[PDB]
Amino acid sequence: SFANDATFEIKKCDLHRLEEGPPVTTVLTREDGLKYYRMMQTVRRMELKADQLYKQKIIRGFCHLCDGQEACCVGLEAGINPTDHLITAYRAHGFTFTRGLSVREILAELTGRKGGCAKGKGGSMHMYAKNFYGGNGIVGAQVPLGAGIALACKYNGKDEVCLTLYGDGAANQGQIFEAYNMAALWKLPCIFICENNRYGMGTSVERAAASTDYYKRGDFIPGLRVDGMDILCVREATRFAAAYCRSGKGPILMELQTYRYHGHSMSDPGVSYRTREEIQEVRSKSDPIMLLKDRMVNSNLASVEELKEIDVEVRKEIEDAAQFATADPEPPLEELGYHIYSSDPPFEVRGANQWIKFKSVS
Amino acid sequence: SFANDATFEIKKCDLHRLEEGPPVTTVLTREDGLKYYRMMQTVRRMELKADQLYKQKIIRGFCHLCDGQEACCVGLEAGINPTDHLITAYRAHGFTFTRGLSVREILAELTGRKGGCAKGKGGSMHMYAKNFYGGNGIVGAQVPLGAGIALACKYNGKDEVCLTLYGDGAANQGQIFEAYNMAALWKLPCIFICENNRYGMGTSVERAAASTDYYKRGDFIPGLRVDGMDILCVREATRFAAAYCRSGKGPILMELQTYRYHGHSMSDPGVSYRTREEIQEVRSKSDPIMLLKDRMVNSNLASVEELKEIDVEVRKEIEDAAQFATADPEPPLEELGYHIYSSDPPFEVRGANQWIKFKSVS
Amino acid sequence: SLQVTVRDAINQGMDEELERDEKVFLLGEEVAQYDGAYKVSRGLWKKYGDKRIIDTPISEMGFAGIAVGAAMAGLRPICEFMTFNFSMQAIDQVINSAAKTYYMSGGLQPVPIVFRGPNGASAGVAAQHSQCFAAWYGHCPGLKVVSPWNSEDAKGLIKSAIRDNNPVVVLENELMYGVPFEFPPEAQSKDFLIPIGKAKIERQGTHITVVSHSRPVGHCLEAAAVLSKEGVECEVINMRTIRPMDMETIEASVMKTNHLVTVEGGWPQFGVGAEICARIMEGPAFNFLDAPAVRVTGADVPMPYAKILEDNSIPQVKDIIFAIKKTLNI
Amino acid sequence: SLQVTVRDAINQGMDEELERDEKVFLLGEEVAQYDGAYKVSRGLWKKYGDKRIIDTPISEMGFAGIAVGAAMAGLRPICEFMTFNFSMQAIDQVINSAAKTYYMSGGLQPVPIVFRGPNGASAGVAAQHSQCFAAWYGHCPGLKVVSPWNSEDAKGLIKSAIRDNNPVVVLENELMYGVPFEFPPEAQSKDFLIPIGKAKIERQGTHITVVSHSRPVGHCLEAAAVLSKEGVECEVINMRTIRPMDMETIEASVMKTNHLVTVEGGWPQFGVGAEICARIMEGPAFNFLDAPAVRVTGADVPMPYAKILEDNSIPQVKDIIFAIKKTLNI
Ligand SMILES: Cc1ncc(C[n+]2csc(CCOP(=O)(O)OP(=O)(O)O)c2C)c(N)n1
Ligand SMILES: Cc1ncc(C[n+]2csc(CCOP(=O)(O)OP(=O)(O)O)c2C)c(N)n1
Ligand SMILES: [K+]
Ligand SMILES: [K+]
Ligand SMILES: [Mg+2]
Ligand SMILES: [Mg+2]
Repeated sequence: SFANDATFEIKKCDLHRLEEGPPVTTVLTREDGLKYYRMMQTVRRMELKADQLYKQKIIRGFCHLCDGQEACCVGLEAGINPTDHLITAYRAHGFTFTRGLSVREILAELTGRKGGCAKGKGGSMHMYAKNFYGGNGIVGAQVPLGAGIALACKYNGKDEVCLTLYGDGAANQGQIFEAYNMAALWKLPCIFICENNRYGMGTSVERAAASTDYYKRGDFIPGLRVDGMDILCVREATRFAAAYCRSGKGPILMELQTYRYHGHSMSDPGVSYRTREEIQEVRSKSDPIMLLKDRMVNSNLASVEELKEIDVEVRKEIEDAAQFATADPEPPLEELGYHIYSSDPPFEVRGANQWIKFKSVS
Repeated sequence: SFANDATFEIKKCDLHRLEEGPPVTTVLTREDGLKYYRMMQTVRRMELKADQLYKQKIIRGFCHLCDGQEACCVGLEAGINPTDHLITAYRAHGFTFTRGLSVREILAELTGRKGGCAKGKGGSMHMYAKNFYGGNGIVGAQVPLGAGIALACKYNGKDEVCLTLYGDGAANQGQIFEAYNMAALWKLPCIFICENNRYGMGTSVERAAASTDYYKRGDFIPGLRVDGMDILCVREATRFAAAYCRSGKGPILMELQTYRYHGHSMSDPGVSYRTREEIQEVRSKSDPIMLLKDRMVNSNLASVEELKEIDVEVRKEIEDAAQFATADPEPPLEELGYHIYSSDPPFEVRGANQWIKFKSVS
Repeated sequence: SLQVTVRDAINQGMDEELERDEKVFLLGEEVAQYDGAYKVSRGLWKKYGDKRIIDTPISEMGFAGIAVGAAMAGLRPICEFMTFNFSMQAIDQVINSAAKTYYMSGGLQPVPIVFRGPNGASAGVAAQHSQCFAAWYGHCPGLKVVSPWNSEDAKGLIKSAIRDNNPVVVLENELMYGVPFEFPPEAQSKDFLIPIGKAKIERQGTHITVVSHSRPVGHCLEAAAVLSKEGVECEVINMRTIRPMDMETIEASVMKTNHLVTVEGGWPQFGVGAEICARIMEGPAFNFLDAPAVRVTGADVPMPYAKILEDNSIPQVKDIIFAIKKTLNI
Repeated sequence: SLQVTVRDAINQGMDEELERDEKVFLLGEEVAQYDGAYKVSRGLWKKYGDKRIIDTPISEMGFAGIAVGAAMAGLRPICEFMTFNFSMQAIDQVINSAAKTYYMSGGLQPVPIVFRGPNGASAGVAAQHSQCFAAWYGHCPGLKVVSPWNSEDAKGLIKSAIRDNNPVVVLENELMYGVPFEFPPEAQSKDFLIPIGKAKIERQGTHITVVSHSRPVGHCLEAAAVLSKEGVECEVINMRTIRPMDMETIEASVMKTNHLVTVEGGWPQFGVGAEICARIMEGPAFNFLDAPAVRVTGADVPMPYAKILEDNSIPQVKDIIFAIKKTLNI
């Protein structure tokens, strides 16, 4: 009945200081397709749910959604090992899930309850997981950190690599350039990834960068530009970049051309610097979930009915997770001073006045 | 009866993203040759004297000598107008002189006397003058400042340009890259100059930079590599860079290949990372002053006797300055708090304890 | 005479100074076409264009240094940090390039620049976006630091900041931006100026002196209203300037009330409250004290996300009242 | 017996920790082949190699961030800043990426890293190279800040810092590097550790408590010797730790002497002395104070270059003795 695997054509990557790039043809098994589809769908529904909870004021402060960029987190995960490392900025709900955290833990952290992955201490921007280092709020700060994690990989000789992600807006931060230099100087297994969604908050790439060829900003470091809406292209480029780094050749730059459907954050309607027609055009022409779906249905890797059933299962998983995140209690006030220092005996911490004391345990 | 002027051939500059570079031939008049000679000679003797005063404990703290880089400061000045702007790092005794400050003022500031260009408040690393903004101790900090001065030049529309110098060591500072992006984005009349003297303190360029082609690090910004030992090469490239910026074409990167005979600073012998023979070889074959000398005599622009006469006057001048600086009284303690704020009415400033009060006047 | 928010008072101040001097210009992230990250610079770009209102890439250290360089060359820049948490990347330019320059040059190089933007705690922004920098900046010589509370403070201080010929740090508050205040005709004038270095008594009192700056000033006033019904009269002082602070007004008040309480939103150790208490103990007001001065501040932990945790990490009216009753022993 | 300089003590500590744990490594400008900008890491590269002792290009923000990353990944980096004046370019990595991570992550991500280097005034280095950052770092929760004076301090504190599992800032002093002190057999041991958070009484006294940290501690002992010949006995306390400071020890001393004087080399406003005076005022020892506490600090101006001016910008023994006589009215 169903094909067990199918070959597809993927866009050729633009190269910088590379003789040859990833292959322009790849094989997708039915088993992998089903996994990728379910994963992207979960990320998609989780973000639409976060949006709803935010409007209801269940979620506070910052809340950056990644819908439209699902091919990036799922495609990246598909190209690396669970033992590999990854770090990114604040738009990391998708990455937290692909790296192993349940939808429940994630939504519970967004709603600031005790059951959150951080127990309501960090919120939307600061989530950690196995070999996932955030989830960082200061633009560009995560790049030198990723180089540091890559240094540790080399130092311990484990043959693992580190994926360091940053946006187009962050590509103009000076520390990113100090990082390129050191990574190349010490040949660190660092994969520098620029997620280019065309806008730095409200500023388009052309108004913020003198040069919009992000994959070549590394100069002496080789790079490649990839189609960030095609899960298969991302997976292929990632497998290529990872193998490049594991062979000891040093760092490499990867530019993912993608797009975000929502504004910069929940407080930005995202229409003062771009039109509604543009957003819908990208959606109808290249929604990553739609593209994978059409591929699998056409190649008979899966039926339109099976994919529909998966959607139903995902929607229920999301709903049950949201129920848990809105019913779960807040962290008790008595643990406010907890985890200031690691491996230290208990001590007291001052509150709003000298008569208010909070216990602090590691 | 000497030639009024002569034509000389200069080495072609390496170019990065430039259709054409500076001319390969230039005309040197007798009046200019004699002038540049005296200038480079003055700077050379002034630094050797500073060195001597340091060993005698007359000068404290930092004291970086530009000994051997005379063709750069004199050559740069020869290529710009007095209304143009310049800013560099801490090794700028020569630049302060070429920008208009007397040797007396410079040495008096080094010996911390009231006769110093800063009343003894700044020292070796902080000296200002007309359109000369220091004299900056934080490596790399002067590049964004230079871009700001360039911004002001564009804003005022007087056709002035700004020369911003930084060492090869400073070339790996992140802020320099942030400055490149903005200068290109806004087409600022900024000439970024990298004085490549092969060493960032004790670290050779090959150990600190993945790429040692500094005139190209700007990536999207055009650049050129210049022989920083030939004053006529520097003057010609400088005149070219300035015209490029005045024409409204934006920033340009200029790399001057030079060398420093002394160590990084007075506290560094500068022989643990390089051999004495290397220093001697460069001095023997490419000393900036000897190169100009042999050029003027051979072309009958001047006589060896006349140059020897200039050397005697220069030595005399430096000796008088050194006498002044060593005999000039220290600044009065009553002015310790002066000039903290500009255009403000006087006020009290606290000393070592609450009972010690210093007056502060703008 | 009319209602105007802090956001609109600051916008008014900048607008008037931009019209008054062509050397003044604004630069920062999203300050132009986006109308400002918090809409404070709204309408400015549309009125003055690309030359005066400049959007910049996300390069803090970079554009801060550029602003300082433009100031050394004679221009009078207003450099906006989206939040001061981000000013840490550019703090070297503020301290080592802007603040010490006039002194280092022996009075030859002045630096007329203004650094402004929201400072301190907001709402649910977590640890990396809730830090108060009043104490850090107020610690450096050659710098002037102001922290306005209401609309009148905001407009008067920003204009004075722009006119001063030295670097001035204006620590605003995001939570105060949308709060409306009664704007008298004197504040509506384009000549309205509030001098840097002078405190203000927002409420006269005889029982105790309560000193604060920025948003918490509002909490002190509410605290004063509640205690008032109990027969306790608080003298609420709005610092306005962090450096150079007006200790004379504070001491004069203490000589009358014999009791002192400071309220701030930042971390307690080495904070603003500590400096006030030390100044009090070193000055002539120490002997007028009938009880030790007490400090109300934010909790000594990085800002937690959870609502109930965040509320207990920032001083509340009840914390202020509790500290006052302790000092008065009632 | 054995007499060792502070520089040698620090070198011994690092060397012993490097041998003890292969995950410990040193990085910074000129730390390897150059043997150290101030020779503190002399011989380390020769013995351990390019992997354990890494020379870095001049990229503060960069390698500090690289260091934090390596620590998060399980390594124990010792990040050296040539001087702390240069740490401003990377202070964001120290505060937002290192100090707050354990808390924000809910206790999942520790950051065992050490930041060390000379702090404060030197000899003729001018304004941009003489700033003291004790007050700045000690203000931040999640960080530990220590400031050693003599050889014992240096060795014990660097070893404790390296073994701690949280970010530790070690503020050293360049003028102290070459100063020799007697090194007891105990300090000679590879097991010598000084607990972070405990002050040490360098001199027993009954008439007044003098608290200080770093280089000025030597000045206080100098002042104490001069005063004893006059009949005044000072109790000198070496803080050792800025955060969390040992206030308990200071209070026990004040409750005996009834007088307090703080001495520091940094700027007065919002400085270390201010926090101590605020703590004493809010603490149990306040009722034991017979005279207000006074602060001795560096002048409130950026560091001048001229010798005579610099001599009066830093606290001298005469200023300490003066302050002490004023407090004791003698
Ligand atoms: C150092 C710093 N400066 C400014 C900000 C404010 N800020 C938060 S997100 C953002 C936009 C970053 O855009 P981009 O890197 O392109 O990523 P995207 O949100 O599009 O994924 C800005 C300027 C910050 N977080 N950190
Ligand atoms: C931000 C900063 N980091 C480190 C230093 C210490 N430092 C002073 S000079 C120097 C060497 C700079 O070398 P280079 O830029 O090549 O200039 P040169 O002295 O050779 O002209 C270093 C590392 C500093 N002053 N500022
Ligand atoms: K100003
Ligand atoms: K540590
Ligand atoms: Mg973007
Ligand atoms: Mg050099």
